[PDB]
Amino acid sequence: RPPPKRLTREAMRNYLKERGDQTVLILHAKVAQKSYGNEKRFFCPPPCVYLMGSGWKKKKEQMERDGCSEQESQPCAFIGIGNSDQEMQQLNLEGKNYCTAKTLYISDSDKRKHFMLSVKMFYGNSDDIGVFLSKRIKVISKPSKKKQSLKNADLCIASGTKVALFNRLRSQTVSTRYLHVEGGNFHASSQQWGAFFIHLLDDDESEGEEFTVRDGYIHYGQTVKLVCSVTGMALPRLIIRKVDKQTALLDADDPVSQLHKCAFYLKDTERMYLCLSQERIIQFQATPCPKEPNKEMINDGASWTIISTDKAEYTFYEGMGPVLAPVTPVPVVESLQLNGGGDVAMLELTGQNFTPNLRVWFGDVEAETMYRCGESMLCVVPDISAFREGWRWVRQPVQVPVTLVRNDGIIYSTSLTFTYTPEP
Amino acid sequence: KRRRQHGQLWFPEGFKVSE
Amino acid sequence: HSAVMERLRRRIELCRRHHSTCEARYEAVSPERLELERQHTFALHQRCIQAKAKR
Amino acid sequence: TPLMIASCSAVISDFIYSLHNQTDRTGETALHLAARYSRSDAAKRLLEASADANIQDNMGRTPLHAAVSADAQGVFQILIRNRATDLDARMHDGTTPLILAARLAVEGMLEDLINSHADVNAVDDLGKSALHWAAAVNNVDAAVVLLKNGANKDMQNNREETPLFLAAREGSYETAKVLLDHFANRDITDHMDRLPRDIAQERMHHDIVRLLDEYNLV
DNA sequence: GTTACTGTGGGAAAGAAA
DNA sequence: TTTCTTTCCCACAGTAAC
Repeated sequence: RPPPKRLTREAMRNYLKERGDQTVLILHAKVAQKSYGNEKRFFCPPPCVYLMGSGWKKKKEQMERDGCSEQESQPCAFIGIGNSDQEMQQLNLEGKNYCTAKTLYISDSDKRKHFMLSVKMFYGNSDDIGVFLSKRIKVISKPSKKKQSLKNADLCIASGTKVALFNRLRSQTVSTRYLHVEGGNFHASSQQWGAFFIHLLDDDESEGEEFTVRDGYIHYGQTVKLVCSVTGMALPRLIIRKVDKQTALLDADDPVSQLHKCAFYLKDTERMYLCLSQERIIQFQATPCPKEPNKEMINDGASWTIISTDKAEYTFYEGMGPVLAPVTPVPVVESLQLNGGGDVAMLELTGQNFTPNLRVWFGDVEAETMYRCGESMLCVVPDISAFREGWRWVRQPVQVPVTLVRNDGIIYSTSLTFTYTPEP
Repeated sequence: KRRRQHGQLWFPEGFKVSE
Repeated sequence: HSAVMERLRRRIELCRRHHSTCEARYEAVSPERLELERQHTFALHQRCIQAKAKR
Repeated sequence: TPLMIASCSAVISDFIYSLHNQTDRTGETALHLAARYSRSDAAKRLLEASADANIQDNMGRTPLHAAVSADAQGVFQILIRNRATDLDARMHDGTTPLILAARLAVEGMLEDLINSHADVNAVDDLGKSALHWAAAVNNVDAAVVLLKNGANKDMQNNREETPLFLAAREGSYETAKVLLDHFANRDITDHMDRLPRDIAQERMHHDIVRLLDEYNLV
């Protein structure tokens, strides 16, 4: 078997030009309902696993160009619950660019306070890809429909985070429809679900775009605005209200908690409400207000359930052709600080899953690296002469791209870019 | 309160209602 | 400068020695880990191809 | 800039006879730079001329933070020797000076800060105390000092990871030893109910595992 | 139609934390 | 006793296969 190769100098330049990064991705609700006995309360919304990136295709072509069927180059993958002794349900990624596990569930046997979705992955010809995980997920025995104190967060949605809202008709898992967007409007496809920003707007808010949001958690009554975390299109000013027994209340200052059925009040008009007509999202009114001037009974299909979704992400590249070892784990870089400067210019990185078999690349230049720990690394900023055969001191600001490169070739595109600034 | 998130509005049915 | 330079030489050396020990300790277990991983990949690829036949 | 070009590269006493100006890119003050480029002399005059020694750059780091990250023993002493200087300053990510001193493996800088009475149990925006990083970086020397000077040996970061855990994960035999010597609890499951012996058995660090099974028990 | 089932949601029951 | 959180229970109501 061809021994691993050090990503050659020329190899980098090639990537920097193309940059067809193969990137996995995952989306899931930060919380999950634990099923007791032999029950089975699936994960809603269903954990999706997109496979964005142009490199994904370039891999298909490269694989077949060496003898691979439409089946031997088709990326396969399973999904499971951390270190649980259950079976990793498979995924059907044929033709599709994603895939949701509409049947993932956790039993009460797993006495874990937390856990995280495990996604085994490999190509058609058993070519190992790696194991991609998702952020942690808290286990709840039941959504505290009772009051919520702003002391125990994590269960309280905050202005800015992402969330998901679905609908359950007549108590049937086959009906469940999630709030989605496509074509330019807000659907309700029970096949797809999307994360929607939930900014908090002060009662004295204007019309729409170019507005201002303010930090803080969200309690029923506040004028919140839901923006599509992808397309961008959002629904006009809305006011969330705590609901129960098909009745949308107007007097509820309680803080919105995870898994809490609630109705959304449109703009400052008379009544109306956001409801799902078993097809798409259309306007309504919910005029019945006989009970109390503060208890406006609302027609079903408008009592969406709240949930805060997260998002895991991993991007890499086969900078030096296939590799005997998996591209997992994936080194992520969150912080990049400069230590000192000049003759001793050094860089300290901090992220996750860092490995001792890594090296940082300043553009097309490989700089010495020191492995601190799983989330810290020290490299040496190469002299500017390594980018300007003519100078010995920064004559002009030169911005080179940063990137992590393993020893077998696999390169992990960061996003950060170190820039050489003239020493004052 | 110092930040600012832009977007793209979209109204289903009965938009003039808000007046 | 020769007094402080020494402080620098010693620091970088220690950092480099650390990396050397970690990388070597990682590569040493590489086989044990890599083989055990592929062993799991096999068990699944078997069900992935077998679940394709029942289609 | 004028007072920043002669304090980073009687060039400080003649101009001062601008002070706390932050650049657009680094957003650091003359003091920061004078601390990063380890310009002891310049840094001193900057403080004498009454200059805020706790201003934060574009990343939340103070002149002291740069003193450690740049291992500027000189400027360092000058800062920790100043009453005003905040020793428990925190970057935007919760990174404290004491922590950086145990990360970039610097000479003594840690105990110096600890002696100047700096919160030893300070935690970053992740929960990792200074003793934690000392375990992940297998910095025994620093680990011992942080311990002798009272430090929550069983403190848990946000992920409920104990100092011993990170030592077991990273495979820090030397530090794992020390921690265990000081009767550190080894049965502290993280947020995922995993003992330091498990993560170690996973990384296949047989050494650490051997300790967690026979070293200083009962 | 008939049977055998099954996620779901609301409520009763048992602990465990005030 | 109060106040929740954790476990059990059970019945709508669609699915699937005859």
